[PDB]
Amino acid sequence: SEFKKKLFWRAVVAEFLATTLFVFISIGSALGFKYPVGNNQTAVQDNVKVSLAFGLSIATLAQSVGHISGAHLNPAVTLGLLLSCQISIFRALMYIIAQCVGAIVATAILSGITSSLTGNSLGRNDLADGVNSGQGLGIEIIGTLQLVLCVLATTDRRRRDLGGSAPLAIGLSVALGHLLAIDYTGCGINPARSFGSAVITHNFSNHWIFWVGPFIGGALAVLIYDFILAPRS
Amino acid sequence: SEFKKKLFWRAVVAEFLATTLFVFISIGSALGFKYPVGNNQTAVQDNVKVSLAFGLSIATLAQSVGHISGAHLNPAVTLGLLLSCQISIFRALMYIIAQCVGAIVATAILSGITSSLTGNSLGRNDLADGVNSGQGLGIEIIGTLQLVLCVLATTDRRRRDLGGSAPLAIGLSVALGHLLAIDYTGCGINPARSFGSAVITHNFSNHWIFWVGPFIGGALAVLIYDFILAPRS
Amino acid sequence: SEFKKKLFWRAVVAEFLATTLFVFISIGSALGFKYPVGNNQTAVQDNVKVSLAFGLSIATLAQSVGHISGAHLNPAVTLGLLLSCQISIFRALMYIIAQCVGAIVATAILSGITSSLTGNSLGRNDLADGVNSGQGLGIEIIGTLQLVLCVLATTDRRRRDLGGSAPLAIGLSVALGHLLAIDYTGCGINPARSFGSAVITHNFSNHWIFWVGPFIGGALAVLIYDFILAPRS
Amino acid sequence: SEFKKKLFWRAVVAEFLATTLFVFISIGSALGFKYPVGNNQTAVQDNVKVSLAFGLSIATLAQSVGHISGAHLNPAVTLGLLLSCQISIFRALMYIIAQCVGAIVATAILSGITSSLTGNSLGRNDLADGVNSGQGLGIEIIGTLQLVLCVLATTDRRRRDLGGSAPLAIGLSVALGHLLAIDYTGCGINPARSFGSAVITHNFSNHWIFWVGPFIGGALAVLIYDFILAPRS
Repeated sequence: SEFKKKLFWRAVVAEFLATTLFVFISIGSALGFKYPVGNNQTAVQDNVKVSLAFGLSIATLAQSVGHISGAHLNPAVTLGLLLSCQISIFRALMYIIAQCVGAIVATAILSGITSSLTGNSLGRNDLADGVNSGQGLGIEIIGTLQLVLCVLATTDRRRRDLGGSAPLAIGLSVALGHLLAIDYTGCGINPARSFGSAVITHNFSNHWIFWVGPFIGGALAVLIYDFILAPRS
Repeated sequence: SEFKKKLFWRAVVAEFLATTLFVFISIGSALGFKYPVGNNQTAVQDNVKVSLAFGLSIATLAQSVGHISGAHLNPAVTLGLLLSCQISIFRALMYIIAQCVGAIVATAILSGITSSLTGNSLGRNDLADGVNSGQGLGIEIIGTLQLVLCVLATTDRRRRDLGGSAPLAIGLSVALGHLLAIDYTGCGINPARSFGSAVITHNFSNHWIFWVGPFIGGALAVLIYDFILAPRS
Repeated sequence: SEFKKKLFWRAVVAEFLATTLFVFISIGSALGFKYPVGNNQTAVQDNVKVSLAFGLSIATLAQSVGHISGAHLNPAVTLGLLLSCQISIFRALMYIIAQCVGAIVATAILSGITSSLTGNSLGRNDLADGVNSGQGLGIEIIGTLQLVLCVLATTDRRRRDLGGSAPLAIGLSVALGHLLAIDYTGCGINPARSFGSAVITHNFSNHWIFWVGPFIGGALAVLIYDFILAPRS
Repeated sequence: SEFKKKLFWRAVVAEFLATTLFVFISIGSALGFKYPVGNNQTAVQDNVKVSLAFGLSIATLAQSVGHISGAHLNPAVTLGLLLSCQISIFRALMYIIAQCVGAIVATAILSGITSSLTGNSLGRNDLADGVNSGQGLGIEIIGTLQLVLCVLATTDRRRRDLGGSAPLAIGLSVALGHLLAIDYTGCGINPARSFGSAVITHNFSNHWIFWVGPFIGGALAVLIYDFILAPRS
């Protein structure tokens, strides 16, 4: 085909342009505690605020480019479908890689508008005071797992029983991760979102855990659904 | 049948694997007040945070294994359908019993990642300072009742007027219980969730009320709908 | 008909039983600031908490008894459809009157479980420090108006363009009133909910405004939709 | 046509009457921090409260007059469809202009009921302490962009894959803007809402940015979707 070949590229575009808006609006809104409405006197973050803002941002982009890429926006999600043999071997590489770019470009646009922040966070997920060093995977490896469990089930197509909005579904499962790992890291349930969070801002401390699991956990879900709960005939 | 007999087991599996994710992510996210983002200096919980996180967690698992078990995840729910003669006499026993295991296994995975908590709660619903001792059923016996009222109505099948997401429906009715008994217990609207909350952590103080009602209240709802509001021809 | 005549009563029942659960769970959860989780040292209410809890409670009951009554639960709503000539002249009286009973019975069940409250509110909407005396209608007469605007539009039936959950729609429009008049009264967007709030608890100070508008405002909406925006051919 | 010509006017009416309710209820509920529930001793605003209240208010009005105008309610939205050649060249002028009136009339009704406010805000979006002067467009020009990205995608009609509520979709994308620019301005993602916010209250300081972008950003989205992601055959 000399058309489908070109319909592939438009998806990888609809993957970059979507993730940048996702990162920008979400990670940007996360920096609302240090940024007041009165003076310099610092505030305290709302767990719910950054849960919905990140969650709803997915359900918004999901309804916006689903029909074009599959609105993965997350390399953990991308790995889920790849292991379920849904997507193409190379499509996984084209989405993941261009997805990381979106997080770099948004951080780059935000870097100009921020500045006023007392510590200059510019989007960062850090193993908080008390949270297990390295073992912070203990949450995430069975944390990000719920989202790829949703994504895989919300797409059965064998299934005649679905209803409502599929994005609002999956996007609410993004507010689940954000409602969970809020006090833990600053919630980094998306490897590309966490990677492009500190690459030009610079701080690669514990970044290897915000990549490896996800990934394994999201792939564990494939076995839970595609091999245990809803395996193909 | 030598297939349906095996399709029963997969449901009891889809009941365990679902409840553990439910308990883990929810009960784990509940321990966000004592766990800060700055130092050791304690914070104050958000009622809304743990309402959605518990609620949305059901609507997430509900869209994820509904088609397999009926995504009960709650022994109060299980008793509702059993009294409506929907489920099997023994299916109730297989779901309830394996459901309690999920809450034990999640607590077990969480027990390693927690530790830093100043009081070491590890998921607990306690009759708070002011809340009626034993008479704390007064809320719950007409509290958990709303959820089994939703579940029974959202499944009529006689009904041609339903729309939207059935999980988001029922899952929002889980955020109703959590938006109600938040200051009261720490919201224990699910007997299996409350049981497996303290069995290895150890504290069986008032645990008999987080079992008996539910149950009766959820069964009262059967009479409200299946005998008063929408009884069968 | 010697069946439809009996199907009328079941609606008036499905109106009482629904409003009591509505009042109980909602008004009960509203008393979460004075009731702590630590000691006696008082807390500060969350505007969002009581908005969703009241809102979602409607969308829950709405999906639960819609098919039976029309899940009015509000005399402001009841007046909207009556003026649109949807419901019966006497059905309005049977719903409104039995609806007020629900609010009395729930307050009665709550009265036993409360007690610990420092001021003993037991569900009350008071013209707060700063809020216009009597002129507090200024909000509500164009406040409750949005909900009857939703209810009337979400029921066109001439309309082929509707989607999603009709309750979640209307129930979210109940969280709109609650997200608006939260600092104002303690949000009393339902005349029966506000009436049965203080009848045995006793405090009829400004209760005439939590009856007259609603009512007029809800009826103004009929003219906005059924005579201005979507009038019948 | 001597009927369609009259069906145009009813839309411009359904645009004014909708925006006034939108502005009133939303902008009115925004003034909930300065207005307490105890005495004069000031409170601190909830980011989430004003996000949903503004967002849900759109999804409420959207389900209420969609079928009549297209429930634009926002001149940024109006410009999106106009550039996509959806609406009429003059319909854009009739909606935008009458939309600004709604924001003036609501402020006028609110002006009587407010008064008690310590600073007398009456709906205002100000470049907060730290937020970039003039460069505050840096957020908004790629901020309001998400909403017109939703609106354009939620209306493809070429698209067979949509589900759930289209308002709740778009209305949640209004809570995205409000969850983002909350600490920044006081969120002014709608040019007409921000214009009619200070015209009789008087304060036109930085009002030119709460008009120009939006606009350009919303039109950039047209190029993102109608020329890059989902362009017409």
